[PDB]
Amino acid sequence: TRLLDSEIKIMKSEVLRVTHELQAMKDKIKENSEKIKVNKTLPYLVSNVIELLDVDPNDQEEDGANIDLDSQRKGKCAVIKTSTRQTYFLPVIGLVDAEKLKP
Amino acid sequence: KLLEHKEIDGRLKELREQLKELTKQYEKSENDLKA
Amino acid sequence: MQIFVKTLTGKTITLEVEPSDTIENVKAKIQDKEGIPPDQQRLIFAGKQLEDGRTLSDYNIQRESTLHLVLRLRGG
Amino acid sequence: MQIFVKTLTGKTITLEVEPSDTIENVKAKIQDKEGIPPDQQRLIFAGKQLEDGRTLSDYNIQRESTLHLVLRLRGG
Amino acid sequence: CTKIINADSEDPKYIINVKQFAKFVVDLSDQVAPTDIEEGMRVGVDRN
Amino acid sequence: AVDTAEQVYISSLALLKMLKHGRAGVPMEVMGLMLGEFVDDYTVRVIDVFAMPQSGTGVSVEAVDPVFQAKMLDMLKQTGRPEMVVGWYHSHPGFGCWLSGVDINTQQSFEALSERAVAVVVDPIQSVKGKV
Amino acid sequence: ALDMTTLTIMRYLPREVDPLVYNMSHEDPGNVSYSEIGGLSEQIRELREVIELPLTNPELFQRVGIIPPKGCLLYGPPGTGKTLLARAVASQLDCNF
Ligand SMILES: Nc1ncnc2c1ncn2[C@@H]1O[C@H](COP(=O)(O)OP(=O)(O)OP(=O)(O)O)[C@@H](O)[C@H]1O
Ligand SMILES: [Mg+2]
Repeated sequence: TRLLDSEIKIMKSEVLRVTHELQAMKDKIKENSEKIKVNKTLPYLVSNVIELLDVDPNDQEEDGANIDLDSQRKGKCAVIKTSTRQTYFLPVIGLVDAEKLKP
Repeated sequence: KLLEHKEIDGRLKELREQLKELTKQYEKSENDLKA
Repeated sequence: MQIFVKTLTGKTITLEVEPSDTIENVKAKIQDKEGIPPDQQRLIFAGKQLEDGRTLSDYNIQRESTLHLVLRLRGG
Repeated sequence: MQIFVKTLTGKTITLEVEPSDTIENVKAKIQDKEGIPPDQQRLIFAGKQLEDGRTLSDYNIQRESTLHLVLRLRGG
Repeated sequence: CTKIINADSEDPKYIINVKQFAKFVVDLSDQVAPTDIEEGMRVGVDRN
Repeated sequence: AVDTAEQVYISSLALLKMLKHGRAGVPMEVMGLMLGEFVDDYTVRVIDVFAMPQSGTGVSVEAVDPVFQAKMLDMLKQTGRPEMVVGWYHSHPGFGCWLSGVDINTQQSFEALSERAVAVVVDPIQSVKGKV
Repeated sequence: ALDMTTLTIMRYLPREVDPLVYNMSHEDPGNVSYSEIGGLSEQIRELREVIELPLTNPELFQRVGIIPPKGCLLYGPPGTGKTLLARAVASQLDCNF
């Protein structure tokens, strides 16, 4: 006997679900991209990297009120010196990979 | 006789190839925007 | 050692496994073969379905025992 | 056919729908009835938070069942 | 009044220096041509 | 149309809860939800309040997931207190009192779901021995 | 680290490493060896006796009852190898430099 044509119901239900989903993500990476474009704008202070630093979370990290920045980033953190002679700590670096920054 | 799936599977495979790599493009972009 | 697997499409597969491997791990390996999400997969041994947390050896699956692999729609 | 939804104000809403309707179509109907941005609204049923692409059919929903609607919330 | 340092190439961005405030990365306006702005000359810059 | 006589009544319990929660999150802007009833078009009562879990951005917070409140709003009705929600609050430590340019946006949808909604703000470090 | 809107303490941190002293700590490609420095084989020992031994075998001096010298200066006319000696020591002694 020839049996279990269920594959076709498997098949097409996949085909549509994938095809639309991909397209939707294509849109959002488009949209979010222009969002980034508007943060850059133009005037930028210039400054020097003083440091490159590596810190780890607290022993307990509840949800509730908790800050998703001062802890729970696995990468480096930095310290910078502005031209106006201020020093700032940066718990996250931004649009640049730390692997290519040096004091 | 029934062999229906094969060709469409290949189509789905190309879609898989797209979709998986597209998720990479998504994740990194969001990792920028959230910052 | 390897098991055999027979799909509804008539495809026969010969998968090297450990008998101590969990059925969920075997289904993950099958997904590794062909992307097939484990939730869609159903494994039957000699007419008995295999529990996710089951090993292979729990009914002593060995030596080219042919599991039937069935595909189903799924969604919560 | 027709389906219900309720929300934390005690409000109920009734939608003419079909099982083929997608979740995004449902969200669209909700906005058409009330104007809420589809990204601030979120839907729950069976303890599961919804996603756009699935449909009433594959969500296993049946006549006049009542969904829960809930709102996005942030400071800033 | 500021003193220019250098000019990044093609579509241009410039580096600006003032003698007590900081340095900046800036651009031009519509009324100035990109030809007569050679590096190493004092220029006028808006306040905001 | 709206008027200049509407009055908000708050219980003691909401007060102590809000003060404690706001003071615990002292460097940052915590969040919470408040519930009660509109007894008439001139007066509104808030009876009780419960906190909410967030992941905090440096500037502010967003409610992490709505399953929590979907559970809570029926978990407690097994013990009376069937009231519906009426508003929300956040704390500004030492800044003063106002709605930011995004707090307004959050209030927009609360009002779109129910036109009588309210927002509340508190200052837990400037309030001393009175005059909270 | 202080929050810039209210200045409340947020974290403690380790001490600075001033970037000049970082660039001083590990910048040397030189790789010369004592085979490449002829004819001052005794001054080499005279310096090694100061910097190398009391760093690694300190109880001898304790037994005799003295504390080793802390430092020395190399002097002489131009071109007699004063920097080459230090390059060789730096390349072939395991320490911090
Ligand atoms: N004793 C030596 N053996 C081998 N090469 C030497 C010797 N003395 C000097 N040189 C050569 O001198 C060159 C560099 O000189 P060096 O760097 O030692 O200067 P210096 O004697 O410390 O001078 P200055 O006092 O001006 O710093 C190299 O080519 C090195 O081979
Ligand atoms: Mg020299």
